[PDB]
Amino acid sequence: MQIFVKTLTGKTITLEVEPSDTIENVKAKIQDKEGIPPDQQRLIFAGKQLEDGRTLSDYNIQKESTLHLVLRLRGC
Amino acid sequence: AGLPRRIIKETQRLLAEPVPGIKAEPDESNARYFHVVIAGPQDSPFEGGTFKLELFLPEEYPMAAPKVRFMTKIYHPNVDKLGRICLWSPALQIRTVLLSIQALLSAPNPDDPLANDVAEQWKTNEAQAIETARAWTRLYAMNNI
Amino acid sequence: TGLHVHEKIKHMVKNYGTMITGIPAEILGQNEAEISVGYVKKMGNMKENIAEVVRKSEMTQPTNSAGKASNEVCDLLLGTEGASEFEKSSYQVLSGDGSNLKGSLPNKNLLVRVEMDRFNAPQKYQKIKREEFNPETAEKNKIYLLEDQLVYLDIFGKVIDLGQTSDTCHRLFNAITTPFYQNYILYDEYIDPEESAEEAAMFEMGEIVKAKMKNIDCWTATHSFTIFVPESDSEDTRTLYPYQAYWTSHTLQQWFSGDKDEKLSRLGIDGYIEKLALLGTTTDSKIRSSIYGELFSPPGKEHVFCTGMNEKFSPLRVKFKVTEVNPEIALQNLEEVQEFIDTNYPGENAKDQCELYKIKAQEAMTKQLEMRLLIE
Repeated sequence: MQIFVKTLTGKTITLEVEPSDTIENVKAKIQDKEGIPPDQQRLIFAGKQLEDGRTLSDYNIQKESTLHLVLRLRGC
Repeated sequence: AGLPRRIIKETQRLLAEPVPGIKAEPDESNARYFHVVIAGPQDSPFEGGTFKLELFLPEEYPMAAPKVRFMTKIYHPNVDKLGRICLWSPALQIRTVLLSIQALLSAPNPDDPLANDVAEQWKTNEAQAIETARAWTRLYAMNNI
Repeated sequence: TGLHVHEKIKHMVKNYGTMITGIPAEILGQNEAEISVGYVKKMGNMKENIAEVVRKSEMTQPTNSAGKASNEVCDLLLGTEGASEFEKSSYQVLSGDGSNLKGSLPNKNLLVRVEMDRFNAPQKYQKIKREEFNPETAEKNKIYLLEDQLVYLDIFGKVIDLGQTSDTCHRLFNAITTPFYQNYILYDEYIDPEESAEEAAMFEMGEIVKAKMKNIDCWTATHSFTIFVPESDSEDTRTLYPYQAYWTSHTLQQWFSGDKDEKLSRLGIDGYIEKLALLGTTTDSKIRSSIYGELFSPPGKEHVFCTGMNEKFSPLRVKFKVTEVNPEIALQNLEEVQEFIDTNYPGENAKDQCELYKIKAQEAMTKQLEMRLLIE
């Protein structure tokens, strides 16, 4: 299935994924297309942070969902 | 029912081989709690202070992280008004945590991701923040035995 | 000249931060509103709920992702088409003492891009019955001890058999009997194999996993940066300038502001490459941790960056690629960004221009959120 990963600068990245795919697998697909190390990526879906050890399925992410690739970490 | 092997043996090594510059010993009543004393590093704004921390080993330890809180009041970007600390691999251990807390005192300048009020003051008015940390050190971390 | 390239991008990043991408401030505000609409509290004073999220937003502070910083530098020094060509070419693994990168730096204006990987081998295990094992929902990057098989479930959720016999696995499974150690870590320094059958089985399983992991690809990219190596009139004063951001620590603006590019430049080319090569070949975490700190900490944190919980326990590997930089193209890209900023965000100094850009971004974010969550 296809999902869209959108950035703050207005970039949209289209990914071919399976619902079983891990968040880490999504970040490696982003690395393949944009050259960003998965360790220095944050993913957001409908207000919620996507944690690496989880799957797309853990967040009920279905076909043609839009994720946000956040590239400024903030926390505390 | 009682403590797991891991905590018994790690506590023994922690008492036999303490972290240099750090006092850490289990509570006499509940061996999952540790009373910690860290000296303010020389040349830091915390010089002269001694800082008491409580460290707690949750039932999930080491598969979950120890919980840690300053009991001494301290002006630091990574420490809030409750003494909670902002900073987990179950391959790590208590001494690893203590080393990281000590390093926080040696290099208090805030990392970029921090956004709390003390971190912002330390970032925008560093000389004033340092003077404030020294005042709190003298007020709360000294005459504190 | 190449040195002018370095001074200009440093000056502009220092002065302008995130504005270096030449994105209209209203685009950032609108995209941040899209990202953050779910952060706004649904009850109470919604206008006040919106204002809180906008205040807390940081859409006009620079990226601190090292990969985004590298993309920014590549696009500016190479142009969009040139950066796209650079990305198409392959990474080379840095050799043992860095000789292959040394022999790839002729005396021209050059841009290096580095991708560093860490070896993210499993540290956890658990027992499980075959009928219970669901790789989709099971904890990832982890060893599973079944009654008839030993497997590794990688970060992508693929099952990898570790080549043990059913007899071996049955014994190991039934030797680990304490409830606490059903789900635990490998390589725990506090077990004593000579004290119990369980501790011996845990150690034995750890030795099996360690040997199998030697031939399993556990590499995942952890850091990214670029090195500008300008043309030098004499090869004896040829210096290099590393550029980076770092996720948990700092932006490229702060890197430049603290002059760490210049500090690392004082090592010289051979001195820097030799430290980078040792980082990728050393098997000692105490050596690895120091060099990592020296090279990649923000200025002033070199001695604490990789201490305690951040000790560098895992093998690293350094990969690089090199391409030539046309200073006229680089300077033209930087000047067009400067023209964009001066046209759309005019001001007496850089600080005024940055504040104007920020106020405009906050207003765009506010208007979009209020439009979507209130009725005028």
